[PDB]
Amino acid sequence: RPEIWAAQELRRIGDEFNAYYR
Amino acid sequence: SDELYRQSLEIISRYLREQATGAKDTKPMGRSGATSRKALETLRRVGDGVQRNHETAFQGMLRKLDIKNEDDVKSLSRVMIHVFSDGVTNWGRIVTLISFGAFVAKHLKTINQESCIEPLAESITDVLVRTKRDWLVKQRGWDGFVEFFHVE
Ligand SMILES: [Cl-]
Ligand SMILES: [Zn+2]
Ligand SMILES: [Zn+2]
Ligand SMILES: [Zn+2]
Ligand SMILES: [Zn+2]
Ligand SMILES: [Zn+2]
Repeated sequence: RPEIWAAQELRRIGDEFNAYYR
Repeated sequence: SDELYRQSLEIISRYLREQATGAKDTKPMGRSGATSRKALETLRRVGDGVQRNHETAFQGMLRKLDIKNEDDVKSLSRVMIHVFSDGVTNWGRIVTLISFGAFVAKHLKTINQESCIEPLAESITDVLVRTKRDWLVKQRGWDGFVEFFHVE
């Protein structure tokens, strides 16, 4: 489903950005 | 009377509208405004950065969600709830959701230059404030955001 994939993608980017700023 | 909601909606709406129109809003922000302005400044800096490197992914998602108009926000709300459904909450996720909201808003403006960003901003603010209320409160709300992304 496109909605599950979008959530997976936004979560990946979100956690990446969180980890970046710490 | 819900100041956290009011403040959050103002911050997010202003960002989405600037991104969509390309122009900054020269009208004093409501009560607070000091934290709100710094939050908006932070959102410009980090939100633009998220959008960078992730243009391909964002475009991909916009396409797959097939957002047809300013009012078609139900699918985005579901996606946002789904993102938080692993039980993890952080500012990186939140800024990414808001940044994606700005991405969508820009695209809706190209299709229709008369598009309101408010339904989108209201949908995002609703998820954040309603579903993460106490998490935000504990942290003095937008001060948590400002400090998390604070750089020297
Ligand atoms: Cl809900
Ligand atoms: Zn899932
Ligand atoms: Zn991916
Ligand atoms: Zn576009
Ligand atoms: Zn409205
Ligand atoms: Zn502070």
